[PDB]
Amino acid sequence: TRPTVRPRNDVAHKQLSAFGEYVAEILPKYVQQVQVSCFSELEICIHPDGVIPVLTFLRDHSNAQFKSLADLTAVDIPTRQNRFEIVYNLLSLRFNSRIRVKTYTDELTPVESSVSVYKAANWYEREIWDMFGVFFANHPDLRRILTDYGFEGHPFRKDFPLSGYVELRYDDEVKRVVAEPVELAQEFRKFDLNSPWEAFPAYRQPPE
Amino acid sequence: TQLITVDEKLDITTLTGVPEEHIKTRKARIFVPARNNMQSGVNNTKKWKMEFDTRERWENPLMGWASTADPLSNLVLTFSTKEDAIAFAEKNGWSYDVEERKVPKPKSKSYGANFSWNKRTRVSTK
Amino acid sequence: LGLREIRIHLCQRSPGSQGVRDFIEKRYVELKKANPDLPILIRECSDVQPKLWARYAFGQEKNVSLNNFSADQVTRALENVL
Amino acid sequence: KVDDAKVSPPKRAEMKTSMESLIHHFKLYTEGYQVPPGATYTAIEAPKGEFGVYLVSDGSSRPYRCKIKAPGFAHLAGLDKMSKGHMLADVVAIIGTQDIVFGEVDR
Amino acid sequence: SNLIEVFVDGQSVMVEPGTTVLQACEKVGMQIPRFCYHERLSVAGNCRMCLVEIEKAPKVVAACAMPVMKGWNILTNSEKTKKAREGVMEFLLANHPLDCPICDQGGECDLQDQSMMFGSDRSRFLEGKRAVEDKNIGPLVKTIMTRCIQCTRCIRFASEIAGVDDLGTTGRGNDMQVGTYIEKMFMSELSGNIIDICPVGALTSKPYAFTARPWETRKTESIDVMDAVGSNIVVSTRTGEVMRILPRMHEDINEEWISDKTRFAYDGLKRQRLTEPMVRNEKGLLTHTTWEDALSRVAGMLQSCQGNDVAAIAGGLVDAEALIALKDLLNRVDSDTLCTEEVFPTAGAGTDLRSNYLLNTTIAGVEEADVVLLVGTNPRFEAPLFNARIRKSWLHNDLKVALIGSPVDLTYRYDHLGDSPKILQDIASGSHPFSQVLQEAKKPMVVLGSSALQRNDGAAILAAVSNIAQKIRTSSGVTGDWKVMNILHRIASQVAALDLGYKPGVEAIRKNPPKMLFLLGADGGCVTRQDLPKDCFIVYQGHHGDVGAPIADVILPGAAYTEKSATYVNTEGRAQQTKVAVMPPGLAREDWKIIRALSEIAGMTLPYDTLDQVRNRLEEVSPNLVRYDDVEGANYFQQASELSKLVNQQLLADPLVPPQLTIKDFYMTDSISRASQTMAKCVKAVTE
Amino acid sequence: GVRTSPTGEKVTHTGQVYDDEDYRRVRFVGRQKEVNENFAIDLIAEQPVSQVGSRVISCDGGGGALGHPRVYINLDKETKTGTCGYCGLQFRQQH
Amino acid sequence: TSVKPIFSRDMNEAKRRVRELYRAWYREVPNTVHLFQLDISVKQGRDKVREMFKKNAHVTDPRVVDLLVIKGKMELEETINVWKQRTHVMRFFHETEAPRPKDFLSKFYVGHDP
Amino acid sequence: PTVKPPTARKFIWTNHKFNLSGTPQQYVPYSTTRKKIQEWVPPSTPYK
Ligand code: SF4
Ligand code: SF4
Ligand code: FES
Ligand SMILES: [Zn+2]
Repeated sequence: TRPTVRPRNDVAHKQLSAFGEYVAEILPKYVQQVQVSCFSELEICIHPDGVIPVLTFLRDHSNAQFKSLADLTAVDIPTRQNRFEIVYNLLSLRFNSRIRVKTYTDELTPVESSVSVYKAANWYEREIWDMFGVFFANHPDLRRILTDYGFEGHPFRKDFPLSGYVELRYDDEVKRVVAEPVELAQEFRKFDLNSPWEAFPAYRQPPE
Repeated sequence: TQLITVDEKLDITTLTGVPEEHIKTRKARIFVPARNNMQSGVNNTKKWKMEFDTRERWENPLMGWASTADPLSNLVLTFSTKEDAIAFAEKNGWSYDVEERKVPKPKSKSYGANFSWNKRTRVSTK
Repeated sequence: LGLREIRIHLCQRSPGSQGVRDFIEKRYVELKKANPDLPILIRECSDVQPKLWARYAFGQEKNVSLNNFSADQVTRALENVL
Repeated sequence: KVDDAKVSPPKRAEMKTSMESLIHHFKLYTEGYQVPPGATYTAIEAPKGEFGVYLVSDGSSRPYRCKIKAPGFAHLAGLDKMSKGHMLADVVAIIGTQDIVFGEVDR
Repeated sequence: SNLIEVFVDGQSVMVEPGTTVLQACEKVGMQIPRFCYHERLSVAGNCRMCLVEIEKAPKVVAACAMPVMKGWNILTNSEKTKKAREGVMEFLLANHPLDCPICDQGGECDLQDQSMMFGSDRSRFLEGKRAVEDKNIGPLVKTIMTRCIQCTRCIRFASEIAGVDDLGTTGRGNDMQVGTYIEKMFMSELSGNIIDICPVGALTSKPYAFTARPWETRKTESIDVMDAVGSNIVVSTRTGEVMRILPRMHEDINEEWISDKTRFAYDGLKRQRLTEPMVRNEKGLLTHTTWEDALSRVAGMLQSCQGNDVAAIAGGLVDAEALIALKDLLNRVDSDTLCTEEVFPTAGAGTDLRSNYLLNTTIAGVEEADVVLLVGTNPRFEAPLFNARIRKSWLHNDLKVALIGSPVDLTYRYDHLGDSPKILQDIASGSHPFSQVLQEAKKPMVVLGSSALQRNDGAAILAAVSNIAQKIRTSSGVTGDWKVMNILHRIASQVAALDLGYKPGVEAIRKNPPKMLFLLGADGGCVTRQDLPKDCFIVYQGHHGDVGAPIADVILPGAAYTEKSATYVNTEGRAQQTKVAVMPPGLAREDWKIIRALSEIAGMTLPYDTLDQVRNRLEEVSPNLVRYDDVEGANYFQQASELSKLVNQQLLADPLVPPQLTIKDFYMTDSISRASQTMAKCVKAVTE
Repeated sequence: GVRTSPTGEKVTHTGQVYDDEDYRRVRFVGRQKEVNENFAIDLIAEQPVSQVGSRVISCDGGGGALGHPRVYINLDKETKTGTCGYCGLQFRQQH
Repeated sequence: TSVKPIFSRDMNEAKRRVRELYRAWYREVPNTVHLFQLDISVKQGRDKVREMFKKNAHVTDPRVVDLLVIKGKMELEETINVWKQRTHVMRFFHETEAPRPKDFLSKFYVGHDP
Repeated sequence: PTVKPPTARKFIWTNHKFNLSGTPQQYVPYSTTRKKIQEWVPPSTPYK
């Protein structure tokens, strides 16, 4: 098991286990899952009524600094009632640790809009509004970043297809660029690559 | 808070941006995919795939490709139960045909009956 | 002019299906002996309202509902149609 | 490369004069290797900053959702505080002084 | 209550006694990898991949053929389980050539998938690798026996289902050829199913051979035609023009098999199709035009022609939507002679009272029968999967099978009662050594073939079969709702057209010669211009017509069975619908779409627009045609039997014989199989 | 070396020459149909049928890692020579 | 199902916000058709604005009407600013469709189109 | 290449037709694929 297998450490695993238990002890109101993966990064799975209390606690409290904010995304999962998962990805400075606050929401719910406690989340929140479709209440500006103005449909969903519905071309009738329904020149052949035979037995869900 | 109290269906079809043609024209077949019969493995089961009907794929007259006027045709939505499939199909607006999941029948095979005395289960070749 | 078809649509567990099964087990060979050239046809699916449809005269399809009618009441309404 | 034919493709001599190497080449290029289900976020010190990638992978041969933390995006977020009390040639100098390529800022 | 505890990987589960270890591991959801176990064939222990470790045991046991003792604990992911699997995999890839590029199962092999997910990475075996000379099993099956792994699953399949006994192991050691010793073309029914059985790319398809690759062709659910059973199929289509027809699995009917004609009958689906509406040109020829000319011509002629003189022969392979639209339109005109091509008798309440024209029991329900008597049929060539079901029943439990009408090549040793309707008269009388077996039987079935029902004795034969049915109904205790009597058909659209209430036979046209007739897929010599007045006005509607298409007047290019959303009924009343996998080439509209547009262009209308409204009128004509993939049997055997007791016909004592007597007459007797070339190749291979 | 239809346009190694009722004859106006004039069928029928004194023989393709992977082919039929699927060049046996 | 709102409590505030937004779109058109140098009279622009408001008329849920008010207010801010160009405002119209008909017969002459 | 000109290979061009865009002699694309579905042929004879 020594060559070409990534050696895991248990000190960081035990410390992140103890710290996740500590966080869920001191915030009993909003905490549902506290998971540590095999490669020792903490994940805290959260009801959407405590985004401001959890992040105001985690930016401060002097035993977990977590000054820096990274990726925010809300991965567009069907099959559930609450679809979207918002992932605040908090990085400390004094500690060298990484935690992922994963709160859940559906299509029509305002989460508490972390722009007041992380100024980096301004364009992150505006981008997630434009691409996914999750409205954020008590927020200064929501406009469309990374999309065209005349374009809509919230394209990063699984429901929006790969090619869009509109397609631009210049024409000389009205002497400008117009939008037309898509007429592709090639199919975009989708391949049926997901072969059977269960490549991981450790991740078998229990059947009905 | 929790001010809104209502028990009604969702109407996201006016928000998701897809036009009325592809709302009320196509149809969603909801099905467990069949086992790829040349292989023998039911790992391709357990996932309720939602797919749409296929439409015209003519020939591109310069190369011989498959051009299409179909944005929604190359979708697949893998789910885990029939109820959430029906809920998503009724929520997002379009029509739906829910097919059936057909389990393999639990049989009883026996090598000792493959080597019987008076019965007609005598394989005569092994 | 006259009739073309009479169609009966039934089910297997209902008091209306009980009444029309009483009719169709007791008085069906009589009716087919009476009119030879009327293809009066019976259908049973799983569970449906027991409809009775008379198709004639350029697509006039008159409709009666045989919901919880007894066999005398079924025969009387069928003779009212025919 | 690694000592595992199921992830890296085998070299071409063993591919030609070996059966299992041909099978692993063929499946490893058509289906690809599978990835166990899970989510990770790694980030390395690119010259612009903490270039981050957050993979979410259902156990399959395709990733489920990837997302990219761009240091240029995070730097361009603070353009107001970097150009509040200065003039417009200094605004051009501020846009230049952060290594912003405007293809990474888009994600 | 017959329960045994097995701890699969520690987790407990109750399992009935007698079952294998692999069925228990599939009861908890695990898959033990396997090569020679198959869930439709007998269990042999040849492949040895299936090994699994039992706790507190020195040896590693085979999960394919091990019964369950009390209280197991099974390790499917232990040390020596994995060592045994990697060992057996390292043995299997030794004498197996480097053909994975040129192979045909390259996307769908099992050596590849299991050598990924269970086997080793680096190989060994520097020198060796035997090579075996390939055979020629048939002109329909390409055979490279170098790739064979000697799993012995083609042999068990042929011997236990096809009943042919031609495939054999020959030799010892490494030299174990699997094939025919005597250069004999293995030509029988279900010969096409052997390419799905062979898990490696040895027995591959001949017309499919080097034309596709399975990660590109997308899969589509669909329903068969040309067989009354309607096996489920999946069309793996390429890019708007298809590839192949694999069998989609249904537990009741047509389990994991398919008919040979179904499997190899799409070459004719792409060989002579109609793409343009065609009109007879006054020089005498048959030119083509746009939709406006042909539909305006048919509309003006149909407006100027009413009365009892309009006919609609709707034969061959047509829909339920097409039948609803045609019957609704021709109801709107004045009246009807709507007919089918094949002749079913309607004297004792034919079309009505559902039980006397379909197959009342389930096709899967014949397994619990005990005495089956076939009358006037050769079931090997008429729905051959029904014959495979009969042989599976006769093989596993006991069946007294008796045949009346023809000494034919059934593969399961029927008893033979002769060729005379007077034999059936005397069975109804009660003087045989076999009617005693009927009245001492438990669950009896009398299966009538419709091929001997086409002749001029049909109502008499049906009345005698109803005599047998009422005789067993009386002279026994009613054990339950078992059903002695049933008939079977050849074409599914006859079942659909008799559900919707058409006249069977062409006698209504023989009585009243019409001035206008619609041939919705009239295949054979149903009617000609010689059996009809001068002003014919034949409107043919369909795809690749070969008989009637020169004779007809207005040619309309209807769609195909893989090319439209249809509604089909099998021989037992189950409703199964096709799916649009490929749009029809050319102009080539659907059938009911043409008919409703013809109604619009003529001076009338049909009161519906789209396909959901069509299916709503389909339910408003007959209600079982919306409960898809579901069955409900009829009743009223006493009422049907007493309605059969009015008209006496003389039973002609001529020797009744089915036309489907041999392989050539199975292969040629359809339009789609007639148009192809693969059927012609195997026809000349069998006849030569 | 190549065949040519009576429409005046060259066929290819695949018989795909156009009819009298197409417009791709008009898309070829002024610009040549750059067809490979070197067919692949006739450069194998000119090859010598090799005769190797063993029974089951190897095929590499002329070079380690320059050529197709090894195929071992059998030469036991008397009237049909064995044929490599990769190469295309035949073999025989001598005894 | 005690759901959190967006802005409103029932359909009353929904109707109030949508009539406020329609008043804004009514007083916002002639400035833009003078500014971006379009080719369409003011009355046709107002008729298609009220057509866009009549398109979503069967919507009943209050959160959905609140979110449509938010969409319309965002696009009205982007049109009262000079951010959107002539292309997008003409893209709201439909002059280059050659529109497909809706009769069954002309859908039959250009078929495979349910 | 005056030392060792390799791999002679009789099919190799002895002409080397150079870069030819904007000439009368250049490449045009076309489908190298034969007949797709083989449309029907009407009979030559008339009736009556
Ligand atoms: S049968 Fe399987 S292992 Fe053998 S050549 Fe074909 S794909 Fe490869
Ligand atoms: S030919 Fe195929 S099915 Fe028969 S023994 Fe060989 S590998 Fe098995
Ligand atoms: S499956 Fe048990 S030996 Fe092949
Ligand atoms: Zn070779």
